[PDB]
This record gives sequence, structure tokens and C-alpha cells, in this order.
Amino acid sequence: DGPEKNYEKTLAILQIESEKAELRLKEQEVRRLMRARGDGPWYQFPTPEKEFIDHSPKATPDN
Amino acid sequence: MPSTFFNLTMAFSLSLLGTLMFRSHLMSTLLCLEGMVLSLFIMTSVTSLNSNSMSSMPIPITILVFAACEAAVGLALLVKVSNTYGTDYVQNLNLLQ
Amino acid sequence: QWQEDPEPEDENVYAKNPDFHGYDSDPVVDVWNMRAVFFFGFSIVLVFGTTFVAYVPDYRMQEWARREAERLVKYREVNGLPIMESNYFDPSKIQLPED
Amino acid sequence: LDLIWLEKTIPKSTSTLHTNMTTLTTNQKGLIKLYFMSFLINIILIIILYSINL
Amino acid sequence: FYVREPVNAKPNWLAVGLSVGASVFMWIYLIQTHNEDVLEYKRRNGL
Amino acid sequence: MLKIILPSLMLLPLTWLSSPKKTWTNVTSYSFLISLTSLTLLWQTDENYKNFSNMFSSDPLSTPLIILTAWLLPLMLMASQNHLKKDNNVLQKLYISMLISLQILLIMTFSATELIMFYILFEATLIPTLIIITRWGNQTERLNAGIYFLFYTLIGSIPLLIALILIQNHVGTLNLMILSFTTHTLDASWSNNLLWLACMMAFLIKMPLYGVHLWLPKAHVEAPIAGSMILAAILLKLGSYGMIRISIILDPLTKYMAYPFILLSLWGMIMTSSICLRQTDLKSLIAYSSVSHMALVIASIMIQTPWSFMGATMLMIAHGLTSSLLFCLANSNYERIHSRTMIMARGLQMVFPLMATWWLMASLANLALPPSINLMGELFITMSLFSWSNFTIILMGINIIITGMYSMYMIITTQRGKLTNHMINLQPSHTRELTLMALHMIPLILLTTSPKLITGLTM
Amino acid sequence: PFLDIQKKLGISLDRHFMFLSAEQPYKNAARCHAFEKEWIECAHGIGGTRAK
Amino acid sequence: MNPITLAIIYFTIFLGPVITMSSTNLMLMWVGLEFSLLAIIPMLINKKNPRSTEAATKYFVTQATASMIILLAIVLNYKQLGTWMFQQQTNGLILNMTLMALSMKLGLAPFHFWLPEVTQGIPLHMGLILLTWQKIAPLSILIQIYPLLNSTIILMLAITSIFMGAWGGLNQTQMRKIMAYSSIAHMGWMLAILPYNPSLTLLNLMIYIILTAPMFMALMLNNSMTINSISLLWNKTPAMLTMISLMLLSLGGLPPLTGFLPKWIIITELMKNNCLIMATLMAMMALLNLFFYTRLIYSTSLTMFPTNNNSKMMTHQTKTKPNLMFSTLAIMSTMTLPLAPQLI
Amino acid sequence: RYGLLAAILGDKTTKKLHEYSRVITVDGNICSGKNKLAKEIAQQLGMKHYPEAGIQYSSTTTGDGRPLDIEFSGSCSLEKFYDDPKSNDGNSYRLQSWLYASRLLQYADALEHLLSTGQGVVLERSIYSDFVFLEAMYNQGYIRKQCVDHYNEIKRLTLPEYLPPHAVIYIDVPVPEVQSRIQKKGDPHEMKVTSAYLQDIENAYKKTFLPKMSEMCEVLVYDSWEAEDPTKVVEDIEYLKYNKGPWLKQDDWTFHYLRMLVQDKTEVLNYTTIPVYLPEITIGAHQGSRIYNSFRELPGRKYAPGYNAEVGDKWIWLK
Amino acid sequence: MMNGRPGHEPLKFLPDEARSLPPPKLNDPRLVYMGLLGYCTGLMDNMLRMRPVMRAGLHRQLLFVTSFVFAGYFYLKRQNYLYAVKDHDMFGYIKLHPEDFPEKEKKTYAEILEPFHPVR
Amino acid sequence: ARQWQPDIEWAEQFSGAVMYPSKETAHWKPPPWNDVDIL
Ligand SMILES: CCCCCCCCCCCCCCCCCC(=O)OC[C@H](COP(=O)(O)OCCN)OC(=O)CCCCCCCCCCCCCCCCC
Ligand SMILES: Nc1ncnc2c1ncn2[C@@H]1O[C@H](COP(=O)(O)OP(=O)(O)O)[C@@H](O)[C@H]1O
Repeated sequence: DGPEKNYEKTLAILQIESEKAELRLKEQEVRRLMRARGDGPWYQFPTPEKEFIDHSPKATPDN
Repeated sequence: MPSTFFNLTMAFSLSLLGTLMFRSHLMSTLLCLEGMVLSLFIMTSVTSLNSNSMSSMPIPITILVFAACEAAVGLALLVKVSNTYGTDYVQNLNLLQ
Repeated sequence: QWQEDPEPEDENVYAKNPDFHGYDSDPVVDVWNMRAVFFFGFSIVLVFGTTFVAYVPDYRMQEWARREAERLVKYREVNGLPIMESNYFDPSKIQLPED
Repeated sequence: LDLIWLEKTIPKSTSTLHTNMTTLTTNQKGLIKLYFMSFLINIILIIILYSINL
Repeated sequence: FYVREPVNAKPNWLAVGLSVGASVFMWIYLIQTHNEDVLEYKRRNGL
Repeated sequence: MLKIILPSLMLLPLTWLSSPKKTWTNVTSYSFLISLTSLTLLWQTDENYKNFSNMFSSDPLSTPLIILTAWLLPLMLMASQNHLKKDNNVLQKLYISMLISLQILLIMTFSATELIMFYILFEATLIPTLIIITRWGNQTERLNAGIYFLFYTLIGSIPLLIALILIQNHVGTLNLMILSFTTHTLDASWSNNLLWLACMMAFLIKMPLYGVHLWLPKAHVEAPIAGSMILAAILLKLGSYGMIRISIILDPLTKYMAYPFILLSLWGMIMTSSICLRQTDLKSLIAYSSVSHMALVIASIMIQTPWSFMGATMLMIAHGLTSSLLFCLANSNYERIHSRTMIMARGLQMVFPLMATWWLMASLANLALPPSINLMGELFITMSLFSWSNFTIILMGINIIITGMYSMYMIITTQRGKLTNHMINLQPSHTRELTLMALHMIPLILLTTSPKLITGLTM
Repeated sequence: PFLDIQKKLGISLDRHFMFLSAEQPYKNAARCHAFEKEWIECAHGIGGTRAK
Repeated sequence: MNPITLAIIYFTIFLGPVITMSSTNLMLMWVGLEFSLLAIIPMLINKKNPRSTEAATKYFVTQATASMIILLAIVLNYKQLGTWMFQQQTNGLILNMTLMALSMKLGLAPFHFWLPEVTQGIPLHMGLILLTWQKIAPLSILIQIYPLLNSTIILMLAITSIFMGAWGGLNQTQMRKIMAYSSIAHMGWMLAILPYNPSLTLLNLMIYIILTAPMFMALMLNNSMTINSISLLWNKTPAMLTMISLMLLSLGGLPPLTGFLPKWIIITELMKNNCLIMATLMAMMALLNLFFYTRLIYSTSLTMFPTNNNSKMMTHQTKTKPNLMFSTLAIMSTMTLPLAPQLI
Repeated sequence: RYGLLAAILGDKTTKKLHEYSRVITVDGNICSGKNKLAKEIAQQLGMKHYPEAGIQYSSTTTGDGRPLDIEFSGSCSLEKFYDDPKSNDGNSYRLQSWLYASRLLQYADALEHLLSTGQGVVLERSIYSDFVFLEAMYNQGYIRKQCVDHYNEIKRLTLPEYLPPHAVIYIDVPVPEVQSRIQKKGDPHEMKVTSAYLQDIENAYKKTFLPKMSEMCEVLVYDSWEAEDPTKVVEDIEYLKYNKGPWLKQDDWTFHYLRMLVQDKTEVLNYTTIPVYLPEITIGAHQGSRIYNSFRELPGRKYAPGYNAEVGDKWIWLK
Repeated sequence: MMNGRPGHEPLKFLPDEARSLPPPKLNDPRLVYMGLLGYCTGLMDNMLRMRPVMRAGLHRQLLFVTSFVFAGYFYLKRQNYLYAVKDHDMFGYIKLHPEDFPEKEKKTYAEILEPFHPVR
Repeated sequence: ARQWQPDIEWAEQFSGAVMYPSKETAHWKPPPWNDVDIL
């Protein structure tokens, strides 16, 4: 079919590979940030649930 | 408890040093093994009691119930050994080399 | 001593099948395993392949470049430009470090 | 240089280095006391590894 | 044939029907899931 | 490039499904045509590389090989129809499939864009090869040879695995296209000086360097003829193809980190060439000939001058074809003689007139006779090496004199002199033996007519 | 935890009694109940890395 | 075994890991570990051979003291935080105890002496359970607590295990112990990535389970505990020779097969985290593991060892078949590599 | 198939046992007339009679049942045993080892019939009474000491698992007598039997076999005259009390596992193929591979029972 | 890692959110692979059990090729979701915390001066 | 000439409770095949 097809196909292959590469690196930076920051949905480690804290009126008066 | 929980803890380590260095009779280990469960039971009960954490007292006993059976299994192995070798001595247990 | 076969002899396949072509013992398989190997081997790979490879046109552009040179050498010489100027990327484009 | 010196150095030596290392690590009495004591040593070292790097 | 009649002399006809029939239930659920899926996907997003 | 590959895979179904009597012809006839489809890749009408698709690419360096890899499967299956014709009809169909997978894997490795695709496929080729060498190897020592072939490659391989994962983190993709059009300049640290060694060492091992080449003499000795052809023609060149595509990165260090290897190779070229001079096993001599003529290649893929590279590409394709031819004829003598010894079997031309002509042309290809791509190759590596340092001609000059001596000695003590009195009478030559040869040399004559196709990426 | 068959099934056989501020029998409040609450309603929605 | 007992035991051996995994109250995690200890001991002595009693008595003492150490960690935590569960604040020594203890139950590194010996005296079947459905429990406890454990220790236990496993395996000729040694090694890789990416531990385990379970049902198909015994595989059952070959090379990291992925992604994750020191040394001796795997390959497949005339007799008789699981777990294991992206 | 599932739901051996569900093995010398007696004993009490297990007791039991070629059946000749004692190739030991494997198959097949049907079994000579031939062979130049150790190792590994013979009817025609019987018989080879062999065999019966199984199982020895009259012996067998014997502890849940063993022939003789490389036993890889490719290619054998079309199996495409 | 995310379904296979993603084409090379992976399992089984390799269990062969494939569509459907969550999560963060991921500027090759190491 | 299949002697080495026998380790003997001991 021609020189046109491979040149344009190779540029499309490079754009996919360039864009995949930028994203893979950004992942590693985002993943460094959320681990230490803990300010993002990943690496949100658990602590007890307040759904068990008993807020009832207790017997002593200082609960 | 600040230093009364260090005696119990060292008791568990002295019992730890025991179970880990065998000498002759296997029973002495098992027996030692139990010395730890007592120390754990005492420490768990102690802190639960001075934290007034009654919701946790179930544990001090669950620890004993599981530990008792654990020991039951341990002794049946022991009886099995002095039925196959006429002694509980550990040296005998060297066939798997 | 343990049990095992004695080393087998290698047959003179040329004793029977005196037309042995080296592919298989029974004769018809042999004939049909060379009639298809000389053919697919030589007759339509070394011949049709070399035909096609010979006719690949201007492989890697080296048939194109002996003309583009000729019109560039035609154009550069007649207009008086240097045939191969000494810098390729123009100096103007290049912002050199100013230090 | 071929055969002996270039076979004793790279290909054979690496053969021996390991062979010998397996011989010491795998020659075990099979007795429990010995093995267990090694558990003791480990606890001690790890206790320290934490201690010194507190 | 066999002195000890092979246990496999005649097919376990249950094993055919739960093996054949099971697979045909798998597909009819699988192909259904896909077209059904495509739809939801298409409509869930604009189209 | 999935016609050079998918139709290949389908060969496996054909080797298995086909009749025991007709299995050989279906497989050999079809892969001859598989080679014909491979020839389509040669149609490059512009300098831009043909990126077939994301994972599969073919540039001037890979294309000359993919065709050779497809070409030898037919030949390999024709050279092993004799031995392996004493098998149980399921050992054959395994050997045929093993040979088929080698070029499927090798075609992909030579036609791979992602460098780690190279690694996974690169180190996979050992599985098929080790089976071919160990399972069907005639001598008692193939278990040993197999171990040597697996460990030398494997210990080199894990460093490359760490290095390539390392560059992916440093750059962000192992895609040979991008890595080329992106700025990866090592910084001559002590660490980088290690990275460079990590990437090149795995390739330098399967391309026997003087220091680590003991695996190749041992492997080809007991390997069956098909395995020895694959190791010499395609397997060793996997290391060269890797060094060409990996040194696109690690651009600055090889200027000064190459001296060690270059000197190892050129002195190695002389000693490996010389021990060929007195080695009693013919397969042994061809193997060391292969080490020396491959030591020239690692000394051109490191000088890194345009001419070196295509000197390398010329020699690798050429020596690949020549070596097999030598290993193939060595086998024909071995099967009738039943011994690898060079001293026995003297005078064969007296009894096998033509095989001797093939022996003569193979030797003239082995030494550098001039209207041959083999000479063009060495002439070019020689030139650049001279440019690197005029003194190099001395060492690349002792090799040429020695290479002439052992190449002709193989002809003089195997195919001339008085006939051996009465070894098991030597049955005449089969037409398969002769074609298997003709199929090797007719392409050597045709390629020498138009060397441009195998010139490499540089030119 | 590793396999949350408890939340899924909705059952709470193991969660009701993990902290000192959990329901104590006869509502006899524990000690430090004045704080653990304050230290777990704080760390709720904020992951550990930022509960620390 | 009175089939009722078989049920109670098997239920416990199965309720044992499951309680561990499901619960969050560590205590309930400890008793899950305790039930596994109690359930496994009866099965271990089923033959009741003199070797067996030795096996169980060692397994039990090693398991019991570790169980007590894990409990001590929970008891100590209870006093450093009222909670019954490890938290960010946990004293470092508290967690390290749990690592050592749990690394004893799993048998990693310098505590790797019990496993090879118990794997040698138990049947091939109970060998599998002792190797793979008893590693799930402790690992669960670790994977849950990963954010908090030490990167240094794990790595040391990881590297040690890899070495000990490899070196031990080279000399061994008993198959049960070759597998025990491999498990120590693979267990090592698993614990190496725990601090960094627990999700990969769960891959390096499944793949180990999908590799070892077929491998052992292979060893027992002919019930061969010797390599010499597995070497005559060619006469007893020829077909399994092909897959036994690939599964063992898969157990080691060779690239075309599924076994490369766990090592490859663990190395990718460690380099992403910068351990290019540690990862390199691990991968290198990992190559030692393949040497002993291939030595077995040699004996069983690539070379045909001499057999006994009495074997012709065993051929005559129909060979009881290998369960279907063998196939489905042999293929999904030997070749899934083309599907790696979705696995991780 | 028989398995826990079946056992769980009925299929219990205990429920299927009865006065005559027993194992009676009658053992004697080269020719003790024991076949006749065994046959009758079995008939009178209504029990299955298992023929003596020869070099071919396995091909008959497996597949066509047609006598396999000698090399397929382990290349053992009792005939060559006699004409060439202390042979260079050791056909005599190979004969003995194949014989032990054959009775192992026969005893296991017998136990499978006993626990399934419930019918008893008369097995003539058994794994328990095979050692006398080897003892006599070692007492003679027939077998060397290690050869003996290899048989003993196989015996110790496999024989204990199977339950002992309930009773072991025995005949005792003396060596002089047997030699006479053999000679009267036409077998050209059997007649070359050294008298000493006969004696050594007899001794190992009396010095070892009868006392050794006497405490673990009932022993009923009869002389030539007694045996000619099976009825006489049948009486004794009936008045047997089977009081002692490890058989007493075989509860149903214990039998199940034994049944599942005999149910699996590949295991019964698993330890018969142990990789101990004494030279006589070794087939050798090249010879062994050929014998295999050839035994496995016999019609109906190239694929599992039920799947090979050569013999007329059908429905393979759905099995 | 991705666990602990807001809204996480504690024990669910593929949350309905995954409905938004395109369904895996049944002929996706991967599902087709799983198919072949399956056929082979079947063939292998026949072999290990000593049955005519291809002409037997033609019902089983189907169960296999159709069990593996069934599994695939529903697995891939998920793994595809997991990956898709990863972007939602990743891309979002890049924005919510923009400064940390600034768009640096790249100069034309004219301005940049890369050292030239001669090959000579 | 046929590929050398391993003879008895090549096989022998793989017997013994340890492949590479040590000074004192060699003194050991292979484990009983039945997994049951004579003591
Ligand atoms: C491709 C990558 C590598 C693959 C290797 C394996 C491939 C095997 C399968 C394919 C084989 C054929 C295809 C590959 C080779 C193709 C060779 C070819 O196409 O020859 C071209 C030639 C016409 O020449 P042309 O291409 O126009 O030359 C350019 C001039 N500007 O066409 C011709 O004229 C053919 C003429 C045939 C007769 C030639 C007679 C002269 C021979 C001179 C020999 C000199 C001495 C050689 C010594 C060798 C060592 C002893
Ligand atoms: N283990 C053995 N070793 C050698 N010969 C044996 C063995 N077992 C049986 N035989 C032979 O089998 C032959 C047939 O046995 P038997 O039934 O006693 O003779 P018959 O069938 O004439 O009554 C005997 O002559 C005996 O020598």
C-alpha cells in the first residue's frame, strides 16, 4: 500500500507508547505521594470504627 | 503493674528460654510451655482488671480453653512417643535427619 | 550384569530400495519426500524468492538518492551554492548557550 | 588457559563454592534441642536488630 | 474384550448430560450477559 | 509480522495431526513456503523501519535474520530426518515441534519492539534448545553440556532482567523505538559502569566471548546436528542482535567501558583460532572457529562505527550459513564414520566426490576468499578496528593467517590423502545430505551477488 | 480483614468488642473512655498514615 | 478414621484458616491459628509409623511456642493500646515478635528446620496441606499488618530463606524434602514484597499453590518419594513426564512459563521501591533453585533411568487416574503467562 | 467405584461376612496334590478357588486375559529355572520376583472378592508361603545373598499391609515322595529338579512357614492320604474356630481402607517396583523402552480399558 | 493498595460501577486464549488418563473450552474494572494535588546543548 | 550407536539420603521406602 501507511502507523505506535510511558512514570510519583501523604484513596490504612464506640449514658458520671 | 507487668513478662521470657533449649525429657518442655500460658493468662487478666475493661474478660478464659486442648494434643503426642520409644527423651526423635 | 539390548546395527538402506534418496525407508514416501523438497526447496524459493528479492524497488532509498543528489548537485552548482554546505542545521536556528 | 584455568576458575569454582556451602548448612543432627536453640539465637539477634536501630 | 468388564464400557449418560447441558447453560448465560452488558454500558454512558 | 509467525504456529498442529509416514514432508514443504512469506519483509522502499504493530517490528537488522531463522527450520528438519528416524513416532513429532518452536520464538525475538519481550522470548529459546541437546544428545556428557548451556546464559540473564526493569523506571518504557528517540545518556558513574556491564554481559555470554565461551564447545559437541545448526546459525546471533539494540541506550559509557571486552575478544580471536589448529574432534574445531569468528563481531559491535555494524551484520548472516554448512557436513561424516575424530576418515573425495566440493566451498567461505560476503564482512570489521588503533591489524592479522590454516586443514586431513583402509564401508551420499548442503550454499552464492540486503542498520 | 465475610454478611461477631470504649456490660464505662473515643472519632475517614 | 472424625478434623483444619482470615479481633485470629495446629496433628500421624510420631511432636512444639509468642504480642498490645489489634502506634518490638513468630509457623529462614523434617515424615497428601493450606493462615495475619512491619527484618528473612531453601535443596534427593525446601524459598519471595505491595504476595502464593498442588499429586500418582522413584515415571505413566518437566521449570523462574511472573513483578516492585541491592542477590540464587529442579528434570525426563522387570506388571494393570485437578492446575500453571497483565 | 461415599452409605464389609467368608491357602511341596484339595475345599464350602499364581497370573487378570509374550510378562521361565540353575542372566530370581508380584496381585484380587462379594477364597500358595522357594534357592547356589535381601525388602514393604490367611491348610508329602511324583509326571524340566531343592523347600515350610503362621492363623496340616480326602479336611475347616489372628480387629471402618487398597492394583504392587537396582531385576532403559512401546501397542492396551477401538470398544467420543 | 478506597465493596466481585466500562468482546484475544488454554487442559487430561487424545470426551472437551471461557469474560470484566479504577484514582490525584505534579516545560532541541561524545 | 541412556552406575549416585555426601553425612543411609523403621 505505500510509504504513507508505515510512517503514519509508526507515529501512531509512538504516540500510544509515549503516552503509556508518561502515565507509568506519573503513577510512580503519585504512588510515592499518597503513601507518605496518606491524603489520597490509595494507602488509607484502617483505624477502629466509631460505629462501636458506645456513646450511651454510662453508670459513672465521667464516662 | 508498671513493674508488676515486667515480672510476668520476664517470667514469660524465662519460660521462653526454657521451651527453646531442650534437655532430655520432653515433658519438661510441655510443662514449661504451660508456664507461659499461665503468665499470659495472668497478664491478660491483670490489665483487663485495671482497665476495668469487662468486655474483654472473655479473652483471659478463651486463652486457657484453647491452651488446655493445645496441651491435650501435646501430651497425646508425648504418650505416643514413649509407646514407640519407651521414653520421652528427645534424642530419640532424630530419625527425620 | 543387568538386562539391556545389544547395540543395534545400522541398516544399509541402500541394499533394498537401491534408489534410496535418504528421507525414509519405504520407497514411495522417499520419492514423494524429495519430489516435494527439491520443488518447494529449490524450485519456488531459490527461484521465485530471488525473483521477488531482485525486484524489490530502490531498497532503503539508495535508488532515490542517486537522483536527488543529481538534481541537488544540478541545482546547487548552477545557482552557485556550496555542494555540501558545512553546517547542516542552520546556525540561525541554533540558539547557542550565550556563555 | 582453556580447559583447566578457564574451567577451574569460572565454571568449576562456582560449582564448588555452592557444593561446599550446602554440605555445611545441610549436615544437621536432626535433634530438636540443637535446632531449637538456633531459634533462640535468632530471637536474640532480632531483638537486637530492633534494639540498636531503635 | 476384557476379563474384567471395563467400568467405562458404556457411557455414564448422566455425566454427558450434566457436562453437555451445563456448558450450554454457561453460553446462554454468557452470551446473554454480553449483549445485556453492552446495552447497559451503551446507555449508561451516553451511547 | 504474524504470517511469518501464525502460519508457523500452525506448523505445530500439522506435525501432530499429520500421518506418521507423511509428517516429515508436510512440515518441511510448508516451512519452505513459510520462508517465502518471510521474504516479503525484505520489501523496504524507504529508510523508515516497518513497525508492523505495537509489539512487532522489523528493521534492517532484524529482517536479514528473521528470513534466516525461517530458512533453517526447513533445513534443520531435513538434516535430522536420519538420526531421529529411529524413534517411536512420538519422539519425532516432539523433535519436529521443538525445532518449529525455536524459529517461532526466534522469529519473534528478532522481530520484537519491547526489549523485555526480547528477554522473555530471548531466554525461552533455551528451553527448546536444552531439550534438543539433552534429550537426543548421543554422548554421556550432554547432561553436563545442558547444565553449562543453561547456567552460563541464566546467570547472565538475571542481571539483564534487573537492568531493563531499571531503565523502564529511569526512562518509563522499554520500547526500542522510543528509547532511541529519547535522551538516555548514562553519566559515567561507578554505578552506570555497572549498568552497562549488566546489559551487555548477558548478550556477551551467548555470543561466546573469550572469557565465557567454554559453554559453546561443550554444547555443540554432544548436541544433535539440528541443535548444533540452531546454536551456531541463530542462537549465538541472538546475543549480537541484543547488543545492537541495547547499546542505543548506555551511549556514553561504551566509549571507555569497551576496552576490556575488545582486548578480550581480539586476543581471544587469536587463541580460539589457534586451538582449532590442533583439536581432534571436527565438531570441536568448527565450534572454536565459531568462537573466533564471533569474537570479531563483539569487537565491531563495540567499536561502534558504521562500518563495524554492517561488517557485523554481513558476517553474522554469512558465518551463520557457513557454520551450519560445516556442522551439517561434519554430521554426514559422523553418521557413516560413527566417530567425531578428524584423523580417521581420510581421503573421502576419493569415495564421496561431490560432498568434497561442498566441503571445499564451505572452507573457502570459512576462510575469507574475496567474492564472498564472508570476506566483505571481515574486511570491514578489519577496517574499523584499524581506525580504532592501527595496531589492531597485528592481532586481526594473526587470526587471518591462522584461519586460513585450520580451514584448509579440515579439508586436507578429512577430504584428501589416502583413503582409510576399511572403516565400515561408507555408503554413498543420500540426496538429502547433498541438498541440505546445496540449500545452505546456493543462498550464500545468491546473497553475495547483492550484499546490500544484509548490510545492517548503519548502511 | 483479609476476607471480610463479616461486613458482607452484615454480622458483627468480632467487631463489637475491640476497643475499651466498646459497649461494656451493664454500661460500666471503662477507664480511658474519655479519650479513646476522642482518638477514634478523630481517626475516622483519615487513614492511618494521617492518623499518626 | 471414623468418617465422623474425618469430618470434624477436616472442618477444623478448614475453619482454622478461615476464622483467621475473616476476623479482625486479633484474638480471634490467634485461635484460628490454634485450631489449625490442633486439626493438622491427627492427620500427620495417620500411618502412625515411628517416623510420623517424630514429625508431629516436632511440628507441634514448633507450632505451639510460636502460637504462644503470637499471643504474647496480642497481650502486650492490649496494654499499649487498649485495642485488641495492631495499630500505627504499636511498639516496634511488638510487631517484630509477630514477624518472628509468624515466620516460624510459616517456617521462613532461620526457623526453616522444622518444615523439611515434617515434610519428610508425613504422607504426600498431608504434605500438601501442611505446605499450602497452612500457609494461608499466617500469611493472612501478616498481609493484614503489612503497613506496620519492618522492612529490614522481612528482607533478611526473605533473603535467608531464599538461600537456605536453595542450598538445602541442592543436596536433597528425597522429593518430599526437595519440595519442603522449595516452599521455604518461594515463601521467601512472598515475604519480601509484603512490606511494599501485599497484593503481590497473594500472587506469589496462588501461583505457588497452582504449581505445588499439581507437582505433589504428580509425586503421589506413582507415590514416589525418591528421584530414582520419579525417574521410572517413563515406564509407570509416560504422559505426566511432559508436564512434570514444565511445572518444575515453572516452579523455578524460567521466562516462557507462568512461574516467571511472580519473580518478575516482585523484582519490578522492589526496583520501583529501590531495593536493587536485595532484589539482585535474590534473583541470582533463585537461579540455584532451577539447578536442582533441572537435575530432577534430567533423571525423570531428558534421560531415561533403568527400570525393574516387576514394573511391566504395574503397566499391565490399569493405572488409577490422576484427578482432573491435575490438568486444570497444570495448564493454568505451566502457561498462563500470556495473560499476566490481568493476573496482577 | 468403591470409596468412602459407598462405604458411608452401606457397602460395609462387616455386614457382608459369614461362616465361610474366609481365606484358606493350601501350601505344599513341588507336587503336594494341593490343587485338587484346594479346588474341592473351595467347592465344598462354596468358596472361590484361585489358581496358583504363575508368571502369567497378571495378563489373564488384565485385558484379553490371553497369555502375554514372555518378554512382555517379564521374561521369566520356570522351565529355564530348572534346566539352567545359577544362570548367568538370573532367570531364576526374575522368575521368583515375578511370582511374588503375581501372588501379590492374586492375594489382593482374592481380598477384593472377599470384602465385596463376601465369598471366601482358597488361594493355594500365597505371598506368605513364597519365601520357602527363595530360602531353598539361597541354600543352594541358585540365588546370592543380596538377591535374598531384595526379596525380603519387597516382602517387608508390601506383605504386612494385607491381612493374614485365616487358616493355612497344609500337605506334607515328603521329598522322596515328591521326587517320585514329579518323575512320574511328564514335565521334562520339572523332573530335573534337584532333590535337595525339594528338601530345602519342605524344610522352610516346616521349620519356618507352619510355626510362624500357626500363632497368627489356624494351621491344618494333613498328609498325602488326608488330602486325597478333602471332605475330611473340610470338616476340620468347619470345626475351625478362627479364634486368634489379627483378623479380629477388622471393624467395618477399618476394612474400607483395606478394600480401597486391593481395589487399586497399581498400589498393591507399588513397592514391588521399588528402585533398588540389583542386576537381575533391572530391565534397562533401551530394552525396557522397547518392551513398553511394544506392550503398550497391543490391541486394547494402547488406551485405557473401554477406550481402545481395536477390540471393539465404542462410544469413545462421549466417554 | 486500592483497598481502603472510599466506597469499597467489602466482599463484592465487580461493583456495578463496572457497568460503565465496555464489556469485553467475547472474541477478545485473551478470552480466546483462555479457550485454547482450556482445550489443552482437556486434551492433557485425556492424555494423562490414557484415552484417545482428541477423539475422547468430546463432551468434556466442551466443558473445558466452555468453562475456561465463561470464567474469562467474568474475570476480565473485573480485572478491566480494577485497572479502570486505577486511572480514576490516579488521574484524580494528579489534579487534586496539582502542584506536586506540575507540567514542566521542555525546551526545543535548539536551546538544549547535549554534550557530543565522538566515537572516533 | 544409540544415545547413551543412563546405566545403573549413573543412577546409583542419586540414591543415598544426600546427593553430595559429606564426611559424616555419608555415614547415613537412605530412608526406608515404606516410611516405617525397624527399631
Ligand atoms: C535475505 C536475508 C538473508 C537470508 C538468508 C537465507 C535466505 C534463503 C531463502 C531466500 C534465498 C533467496 C533470497 C535471498 C538472497 C537474494 C539474492 C538476490 O536476490 O540476488 C539478486 C541478483 C540480482 O542482483 P541485484 O539485486 O540487482 O544487485 C544489485 C546491483 N546494484 O539476482 C541474481 O542475479 C541471481 C544470480 C544467480 C547466479 C549468480 C552467479 C554469480 C555467483 C558469484 C559467486 C562468486 C563466488 C562466491 C564464493 C562464495 C564462497 C565460496
Ligand atoms: N517361588 C517359586 N520359585 C520356583 N518355583 C516355583 C515357585 N512357585 C511355584 N513354583 C513351581 O511351580 C510348579 C507348580 O506348582 P504346584 O502346584 O506345586 O505343582 P502342581 O501344579 O504339579 O501341583 C512347582 O513345580 C514349583 O516348583
